[PDB]
Amino acid sequence: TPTMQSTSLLTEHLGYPPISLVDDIINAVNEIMYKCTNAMEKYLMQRNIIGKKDFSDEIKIGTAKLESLLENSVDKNFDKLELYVLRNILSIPSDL
Amino acid sequence: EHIRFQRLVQVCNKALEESIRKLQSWEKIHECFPNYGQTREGIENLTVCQQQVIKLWSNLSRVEFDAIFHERSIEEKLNQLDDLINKARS
Repeated sequence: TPTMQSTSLLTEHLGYPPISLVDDIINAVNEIMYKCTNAMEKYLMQRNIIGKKDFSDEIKIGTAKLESLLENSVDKNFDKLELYVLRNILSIPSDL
Repeated sequence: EHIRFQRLVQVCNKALEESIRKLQSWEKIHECFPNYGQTREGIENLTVCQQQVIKLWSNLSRVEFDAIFHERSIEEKLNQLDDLINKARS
């Protein structure tokens, strides 16, 4: 269970603070998330007219709603990932 | 005997698949674009759009996560931590 002692030792072993790995992961997935919502709006806007109606409006608000849903899923799931990793992977048992 | 790097690869992959769940549901993608759905070809565009976005999500996360794991030598470091832990309990 975490202390400055165990984390400092794991830092010496890794070459970096444990949380820098989790940060890289989370920072990477958040960049990918916004690439995906950006590609979705770009794909649909290219195809914003069908028949005779112009859906340019519904597309931008609709993609903004899906991005908010992904932000919440990403936030929920990788908060769990952060906990698990720091408890079961980047951690030293009580043997010390 | 080595389990930690495998836990890491598995939960990372798990977390990624769980995060795009509500993007795989054709019902959520049908209510963010209600009118665009009712159209015949708007359906065809939406369904190909989610396929391509899910693809982009999987391929980029794949490559970027493995790059991180190599940069930080995390597999070696976690293997050595498994060895040290197993050695302590011997």
